[PDB]
Amino acid sequence: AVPFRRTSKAKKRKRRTHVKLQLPGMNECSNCGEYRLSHHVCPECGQYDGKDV
Amino acid sequence: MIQQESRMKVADNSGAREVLTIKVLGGSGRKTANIGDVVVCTVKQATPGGVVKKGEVVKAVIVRTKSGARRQDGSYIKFDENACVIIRDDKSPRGTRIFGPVARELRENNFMKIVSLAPEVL
Amino acid sequence: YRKLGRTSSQRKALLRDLATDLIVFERIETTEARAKEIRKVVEKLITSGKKGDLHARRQAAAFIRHEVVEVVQVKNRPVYALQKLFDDVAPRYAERQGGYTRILKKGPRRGDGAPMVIIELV
Amino acid sequence: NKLIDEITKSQLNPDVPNFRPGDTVRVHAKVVEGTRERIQLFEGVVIKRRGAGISETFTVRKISNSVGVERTFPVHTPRIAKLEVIRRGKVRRAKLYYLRNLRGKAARIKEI
Amino acid sequence: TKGILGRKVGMTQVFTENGELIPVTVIEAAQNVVLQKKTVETDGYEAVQIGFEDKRAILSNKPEQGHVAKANTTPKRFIREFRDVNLDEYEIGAEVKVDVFAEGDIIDATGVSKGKGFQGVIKRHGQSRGPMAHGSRYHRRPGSMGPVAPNRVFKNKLLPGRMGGEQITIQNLEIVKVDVEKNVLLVKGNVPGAKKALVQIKTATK
RNA sequence: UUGGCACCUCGAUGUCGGCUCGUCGCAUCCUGGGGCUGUAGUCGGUCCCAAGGGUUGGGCUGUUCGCCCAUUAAAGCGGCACGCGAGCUGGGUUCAGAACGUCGUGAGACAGUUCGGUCCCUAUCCGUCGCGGGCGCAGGAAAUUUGAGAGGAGCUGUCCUUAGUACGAGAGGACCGGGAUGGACACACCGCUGGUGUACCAGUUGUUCCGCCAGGAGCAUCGCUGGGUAGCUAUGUGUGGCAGGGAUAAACGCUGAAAGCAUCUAAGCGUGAAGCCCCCCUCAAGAUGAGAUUUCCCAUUUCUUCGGAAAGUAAGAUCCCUGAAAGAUGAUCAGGUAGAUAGGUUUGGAGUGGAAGUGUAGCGAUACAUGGAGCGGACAAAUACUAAUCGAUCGAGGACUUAACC
Ligand SMILES: [K+]
Ligand SMILES: [K+]
Ligand SMILES: [K+]
Ligand SMILES: [K+]
Ligand SMILES: [Mg+2]
Ligand SMILES: [Mg+2]
Ligand SMILES: [Mg+2]
Ligand SMILES: [Mg+2]
Ligand SMILES: [Mg+2]
Ligand SMILES: [Mg+2]
Ligand SMILES: [Mg+2]
Ligand SMILES: [Mg+2]
Ligand SMILES: [Mg+2]
Ligand SMILES: [Mg+2]
Ligand SMILES: [Mg+2]
Ligand SMILES: [Mg+2]
Ligand SMILES: [Mg+2]
Ligand SMILES: [Mg+2]
Ligand SMILES: [Mg+2]
Ligand SMILES: [Mg+2]
Ligand SMILES: [Mg+2]
Ligand SMILES: [Mg+2]
Ligand SMILES: [Mg+2]
Ligand SMILES: [Mg+2]
Ligand SMILES: [Mg+2]
Ligand SMILES: [Zn+2]
Repeated sequence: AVPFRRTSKAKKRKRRTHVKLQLPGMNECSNCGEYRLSHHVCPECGQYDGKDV
Repeated sequence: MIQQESRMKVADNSGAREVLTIKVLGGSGRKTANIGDVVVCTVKQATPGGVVKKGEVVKAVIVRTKSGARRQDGSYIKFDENACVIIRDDKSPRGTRIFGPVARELRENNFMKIVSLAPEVL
Repeated sequence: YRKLGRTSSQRKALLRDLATDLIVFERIETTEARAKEIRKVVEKLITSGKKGDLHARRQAAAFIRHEVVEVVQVKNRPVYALQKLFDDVAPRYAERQGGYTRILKKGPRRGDGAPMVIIELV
Repeated sequence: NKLIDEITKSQLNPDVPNFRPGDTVRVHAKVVEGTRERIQLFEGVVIKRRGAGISETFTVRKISNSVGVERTFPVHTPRIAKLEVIRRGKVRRAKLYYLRNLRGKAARIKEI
Repeated sequence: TKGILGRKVGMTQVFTENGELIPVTVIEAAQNVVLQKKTVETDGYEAVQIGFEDKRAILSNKPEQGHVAKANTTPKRFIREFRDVNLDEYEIGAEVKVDVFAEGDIIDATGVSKGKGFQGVIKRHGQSRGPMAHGSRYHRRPGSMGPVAPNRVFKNKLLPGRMGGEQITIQNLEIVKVDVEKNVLLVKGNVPGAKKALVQIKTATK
């Protein structure tokens, strides 16, 4: 319930291989050639599926 | 679903009236008994002048139960009380008359004098 | 079904609120779980509107909040969400069978990273 | 399920009548030995009718000799030779489980 | 020896000529086809590869399409081998109906049990709860890992985890009814898996 | 076990008994096999082989032990810090209080008693149980698989018959074998019996509200109460340990010498256990020994002086999205307009139990009809109405030698 030993730099880093976060699943609006999230409304043009909002 | 410390009204003429179970028979960890299954018992309530009396250990047969039975034809018989019959070492009663209804599982398990003396077997 | 961090009272209150709000404003920004429930709720109200029976109206009035959309000088008379539901909203979809409501994904909220959506009735 | 229904449709007994809880029935039930049969009558009141199709059951309650008995049957057994509805009963519940904590004069079901 | 693949449709009950009542699982076994016939010289073991359901060519792929085209039929969803089976039967492309069985014929039913998630020990492994009163703060915990001396705990000390999904065979079940029109097989009792699950029915080893 | 020694630990190695979980040995309690019997049979005594599985529930006590009741096929002996307190209890005991008897002038004490009395810790590492990501497995992919190896299970009674036969003066009463039905245990599943069912139905109390009546809503444990879908599940249902091969233990023997006989052994043959290896269930090619079969994509372009590289693709797979049969998250599985994946809608269905409004009867409460009505989370089938849009990303161009084919 208490550490018997201090985690070394290497073992710390070997845990931290997976804490990362991923590039977001985005792409360019067909209307504005400007990056946006798939299946989401573009915040720049305010448009979705060829239809303003 | 009769197990240790379960009580049962007594359905026969013998001096017993109410009964407590000591031991479900038929194996090591047999913990519940159903209709047609013998159970070692004590008498906790007796009628005066009876053959059987307060404090006597005796073997006895389960004859009607709230948790009853299912038959191979898909049908279930249930009662509103758990009742027993006190018997000898053979499968015969010690009393002479039998009260209340009764189940055919006894007829299956060769408790035939009980099946006979009872008024309505269901 | 979806629980929403809330016990049954609070959840039902939330849905009554959100559904009334979508009937009133016809477009609201919420979270996608709340939205994915009020689609069911609201569209089941639109059916009651499409029926128009008194029984459907009472059944809906048991759910919708009693609050005003606007006032109309006929003398100033207020209109209510139930009136807007049966007299304005649901006649719009007399010919549409189902699917009276869509959800458009907007993006994540700052203070809690919550995934937010616009829900509107077409 | 529809497929289940389509299979079990043949074993549906149409000889069974319309009956409900509250009503008194007489069940002409078969009781079978290794090579023999008796028909025995169970006349009592219907408490519940649950299920669907051939998975449907009803329970009939009786009081025999100061003891209450409660006998369940599938609706579509061939070991019910006949089912005679006698008294129909006005009653406000589908499940008449209250009759178990009741003996006579309170178990009385009003006929119509 | 003889076998099919099927889907579990559900459970019901059936009355037999005696008037006895018999629960039954329903298996719908349509579109069964023989796709490959494995040999001792080509592979090292004799078996018959059956494919069960027809599916769509956009859910399929070109490899599966080729393997089924070598049988002259459509892509399939479930494909499985059966062993201890004669190969002089089962010509490629052949359809494999429920009529291979018969009432009272006796089988093993093999399927993938239902999914309970992460579970504890008393549900999963059947252990006993500790008391819920008399001062207990030990209710549904697993018990001692073991003794002190090893400085370690032995394998097969049973612990929480993901309960189901395991493959299961139930043995010596009875076939009640056969309906070739519905492609339906009835089995006394049960089989593993939820509804819509794959069941592998075959003649019993014993 | 009682003890002896005082070698680790006094900068802490927590004690008896119980609960949870077990695991190991065999000096085997039961089941199994066998020899001797002062073994007639039934039952038994003693001894050899066997550790496969099994080996109860209560009363008194803090109790282990032990006595008792009642069962059992049997109620094994022991080791693991007399297993297990960062897993639980905390009754006893030796913390502080108080009292009894007793010893002491006394303070006070007693393996004398009695009543009462605080058991801390967010798991770093290994280990254990489950789930993923990465790479490898001399091209890249999709499915099906062998099975080294590994785990699991392995128990057993009672009744019938053989046959009231054998045996016995009778009393009694079999072996071997054939079959039926149970206990405990395991696995699975929810059609049945039931339970639960806090977004299903109803009744109902108080009070506030919806302007009032009426109908309804809020709070009161989901207000209480009667039911109950799916799902989860046992106490419920289905099945299981069947039948067995191969080689052995103890043992019984055949043949046969050494040792003209004898001898089960020395060479050599046979029988022979619940045990050993298999049969049965499950996992399993990271089985770096990285296996096999079937099918699919092809041999691109830039470069680089070589090695070798990157940079767009194919088969295929995914980011993303709708989701459940799945699920801690991932994963898995079902689908993504070449669409019924989910929601809604329409039909139904379980379930509840006879909506509202209106009318009739009644002073009224209320009752009746309209009308198995109305409502109906998760259930089923159809329906593309709503949202799964449009995109984007990863993903090969297949080294060398030998042999045979050629
Ligand atoms: K010390
Ligand atoms: K410990
Ligand atoms: K749908
Ligand atoms: K009405
Ligand atoms: Mg509340
Ligand atoms: Mg227990
Ligand atoms: Mg607690
Ligand atoms: Mg230290
Ligand atoms: Mg320490
Ligand atoms: Mg020995
Ligand atoms: Mg005590
Ligand atoms: Mg005790
Ligand atoms: Mg200890
Ligand atoms: Mg302790
Ligand atoms: Mg410790
Ligand atoms: Mg204490
Ligand atoms: Mg003391
Ligand atoms: Mg004390
Ligand atoms: Mg912890
Ligand atoms: Mg850790
Ligand atoms: Mg169920
Ligand atoms: Mg109120
Ligand atoms: Mg009112
Ligand atoms: Mg208040
Ligand atoms: Mg042998
Ligand atoms: Zn844009």
